[PDB]
Amino acid sequence: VTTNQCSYSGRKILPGYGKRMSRHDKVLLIFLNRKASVHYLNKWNPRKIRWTLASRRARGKEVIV
Amino acid sequence: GIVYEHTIRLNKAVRGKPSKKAAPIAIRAIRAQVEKLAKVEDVRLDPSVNVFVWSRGIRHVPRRIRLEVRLEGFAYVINKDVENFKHLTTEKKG
Amino acid sequence: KRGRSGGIGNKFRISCGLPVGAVINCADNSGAKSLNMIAVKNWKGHLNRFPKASVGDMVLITVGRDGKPELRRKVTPAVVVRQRKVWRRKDGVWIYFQDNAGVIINPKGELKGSSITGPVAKEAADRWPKISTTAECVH
Amino acid sequence: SHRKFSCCRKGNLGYLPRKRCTRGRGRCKTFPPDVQGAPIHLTAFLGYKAGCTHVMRFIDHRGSNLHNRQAIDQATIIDAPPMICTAIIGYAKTPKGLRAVTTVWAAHIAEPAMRRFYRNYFHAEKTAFSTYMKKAADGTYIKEQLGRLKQHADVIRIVAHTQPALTPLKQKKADIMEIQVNGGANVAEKVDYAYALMEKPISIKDVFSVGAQIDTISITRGRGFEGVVTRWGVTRLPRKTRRGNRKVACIGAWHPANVQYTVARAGQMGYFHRTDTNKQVFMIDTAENPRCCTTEFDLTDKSINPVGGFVNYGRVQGDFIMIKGTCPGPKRRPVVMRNALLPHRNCPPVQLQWISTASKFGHGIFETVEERRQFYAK
RNA sequence: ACAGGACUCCGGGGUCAGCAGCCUCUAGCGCGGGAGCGAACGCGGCUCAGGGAAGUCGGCAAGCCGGCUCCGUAACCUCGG
RNA sequence: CAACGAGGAUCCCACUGUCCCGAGCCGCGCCUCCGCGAGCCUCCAGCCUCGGGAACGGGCGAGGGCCGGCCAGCGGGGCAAG
RNA sequence: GGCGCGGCGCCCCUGUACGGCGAGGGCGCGUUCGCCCGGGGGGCGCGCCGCAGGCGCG
Ligand SMILES: [K+]
Ligand SMILES: [K+]
Ligand SMILES: [K+]
Ligand SMILES: [K+]
Ligand SMILES: [K+]
Ligand SMILES: [K+]
Ligand SMILES: [K+]
Ligand SMILES: [K+]
Ligand SMILES: [K+]
Ligand SMILES: [K+]
Ligand SMILES: [K+]
Ligand SMILES: [K+]
Ligand SMILES: [K+]
Ligand SMILES: [K+]
Ligand SMILES: [K+]
Ligand SMILES: [K+]
Ligand SMILES: [K+]
Ligand SMILES: [K+]
Ligand SMILES: [K+]
Ligand SMILES: [K+]
Ligand SMILES: [K+]
Ligand SMILES: [K+]
Ligand SMILES: [K+]
Ligand SMILES: [K+]
Ligand SMILES: [Mg+2]
Ligand SMILES: [Mg+2]
Ligand SMILES: [Mg+2]
Ligand SMILES: [Mg+2]
Ligand SMILES: [Mg+2]
Ligand SMILES: [Mg+2]
Ligand SMILES: [Mg+2]
Ligand SMILES: [Mg+2]
Ligand SMILES: [Mg+2]
Ligand SMILES: [Mg+2]
Repeated sequence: VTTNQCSYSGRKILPGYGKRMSRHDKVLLIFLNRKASVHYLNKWNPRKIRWTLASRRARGKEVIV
Repeated sequence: GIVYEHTIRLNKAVRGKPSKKAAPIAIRAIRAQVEKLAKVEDVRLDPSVNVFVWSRGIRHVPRRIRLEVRLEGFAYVINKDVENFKHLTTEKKG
Repeated sequence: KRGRSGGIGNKFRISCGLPVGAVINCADNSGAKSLNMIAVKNWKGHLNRFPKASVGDMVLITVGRDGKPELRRKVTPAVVVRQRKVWRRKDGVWIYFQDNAGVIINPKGELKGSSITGPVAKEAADRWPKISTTAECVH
Repeated sequence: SHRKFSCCRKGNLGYLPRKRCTRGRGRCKTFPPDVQGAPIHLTAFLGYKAGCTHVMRFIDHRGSNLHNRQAIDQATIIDAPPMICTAIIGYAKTPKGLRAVTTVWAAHIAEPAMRRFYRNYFHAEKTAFSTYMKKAADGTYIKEQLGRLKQHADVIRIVAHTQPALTPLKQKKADIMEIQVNGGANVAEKVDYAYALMEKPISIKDVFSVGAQIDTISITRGRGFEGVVTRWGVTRLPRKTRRGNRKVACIGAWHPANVQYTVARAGQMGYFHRTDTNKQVFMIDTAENPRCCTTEFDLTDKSINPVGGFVNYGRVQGDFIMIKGTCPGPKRRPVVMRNALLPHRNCPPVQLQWISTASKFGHGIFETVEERRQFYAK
């Protein structure tokens, strides 16, 4: 089934899950769950949040194709 | 007689009770659970058990205790000092 | 002959986030800065219940003291295009914006402004095709 | 004086009294009407509420705003292991309503049915149907009592029991229920059909069909003793009320000098016998089929049981039916399902593209354990 | 007979501006009794999406503000604020 | 009339469960049990509708209802008590 | 309705355990950092098993 990619973490989002948010510079953000949305709004750094795709890429655990 | 070895989960026994009473209700739960382990009518605890149960105040009791139960005559219960309770269960000797 | 009303078609019920007494941003370029919402059109009420509106609804406003003198002191029709209360679309998507916002618009369907700033919602764009035309982004 | 502003009353007085249900389970009050000439069918079945999920479906309405678009819908999964037909009852329409003729039982009866006859099974000494099995060993007797039913009874029902050793449930005795045989050409054809069913199993797929509509009957969730604000939905009084704002302020005028039955008061809330109607069937299938919940859209294999299991229910290992929407009761109550007496007239057909199988224990993001392990490899 | 009323001595440590609040050494340890359950309702508390006084006679109640350092401070005035 | 006020008033900002519209949680009562154990009040009694009547009856005329014994709540009556 | 107690596995929640070894502004000390390590801890849901489980009245 077609999915989405969480914009804060890197996970995939299944149909009927999460919530979107429309920024005022005409940009859409798709969140996996409330935890991810709270992290984003509080402005915590994705690199420093250790369970994220960005953090794993910057620690070398994931690959940058 | 017989010697039993058994762990009791204490956070599970103080569930649904006010936390200002956790250690006394843990004492009463341990006696009831030992009676329905060893099939006796009277259970003499040991101050080693009492010290272990109270070791963190009246509110925040330890999760797990390990008991040695010597059945005789009553049941006499003492504290067995173990680590991490990994894959331990009921042991019976005698 | 042709004297048709404003709202084009049917719209499904969504969550209503703005009750009477709310203040919202002016999204067009008429000169107004804040709009005070005093009534909702098509509203049948109930005892003690405040009238409430969602995106796509026509509301009645008054222009606040930070807006132009010539627009003030009058009751004006408007349409809400941006909402912070999160709502569910029929396809299963939940969505919300960062601010609350509307444009000044008559029930015939013509804007009193020439531009709209920021995104608008599919609800407003589908009921009002002039909004759908002059909008710069639709979510 | 008159009430100055107009406002309706709170709550529906046609659901009185608000007492706990005394019926044991949901009991089917009425059956769908018999149509002389219709093909034969059964009308009712009994399942156990298992869970909820959501599906994606392509809508083919007409004139609607969802005409050529996709919608996400809630669905409820009910688990229905096959039932066993054990007896036949006939009734007659008399100046005093429906009166029964006789009940003919099967020659050999199963353990769950025997168990429903007793309170504690291991202790009670077993003398149910002790003479009946001996007498009815030869089938001639059943032939003649069937002859009596054929001769004169006006409606036919079969008496069938569920089978709980095929569920995660805790009980061991069956739930016993009558399913009425409707349709056919005459009475005697219905009696012949009931004889052919006697002692066999019956699947829900041979009662209900996909896209049709049903009625669900069960007993609601219980909440115990509750006040008026929650039990009736009356307004809460102001903050500076001296002794509590969770009340009705006035419970009657001076005259008449009694409290009326239309005034809201406190008491038992929940655990009532209810009926929701016009539920559309999304599917009937089986859990032994590992392809049951797999659409042409997705290539991995999926089945009914979610990753982690059905929360607070258990594992479904047999047949299931899946309806649009919701239904009364918590997980694990027995639900009666019957045909819809007055169905809704414009319901677009069923066309499923995806079913959610991800974990409901928490916020599970993996459709299957295999791809969870691939994602968490090493 | 009793959460009331009833003058005065002596006055350690830590945080701190401190005889404030909070924790404590020395000394002392009653308070008409216990157990179980975890309904309504009440009494003392806590948190709540979106809106923000539309509530009410009335912003009653609650909440916002608050230490220290630097910046920057109007009308009016009995020239002291 | 500056300064001052637990003094009476109108308005704005900020703030909020005051409210739209309510929901969940904690402790202690309540509840059940072992021990202890009172006050107020009381013509006699305690189900209604109409009539007549000291012009608004529990008892009176005529109708309609109803085994008996209790609990948790509740505030319409007892023209409830003081 | 011979319950349960106690384990094991899955699945979720939080967010990478103690320790060990090797970067760190600086002057043997050093807040903090990287690796072992989506780790450690926890469970009131799901699945399968040591101690056990069917009481006196009437
Ligand atoms: K809003
Ligand atoms: K009135
Ligand atoms: K009134
Ligand atoms: K009320
Ligand atoms: K009344
Ligand atoms: K009533
Ligand atoms: K009422
Ligand atoms: K009440
Ligand atoms: K009903
Ligand atoms: K209780
Ligand atoms: K109550
Ligand atoms: K006000
Ligand atoms: K009002
Ligand atoms: K106030
Ligand atoms: K300030
Ligand atoms: K002065
Ligand atoms: K003064
Ligand atoms: K004063
Ligand atoms: K005054
Ligand atoms: K509540
Ligand atoms: K009269
Ligand atoms: K009268
Ligand atoms: K009263
Ligand atoms: K009266
Ligand atoms: Mg009102
Ligand atoms: Mg008072
Ligand atoms: Mg869930
Ligand atoms: Mg007002
Ligand atoms: Mg003074
Ligand atoms: Mg609410
Ligand atoms: Mg009287
Ligand atoms: Mg009489
Ligand atoms: Mg009164
Ligand atoms: Mg580490």
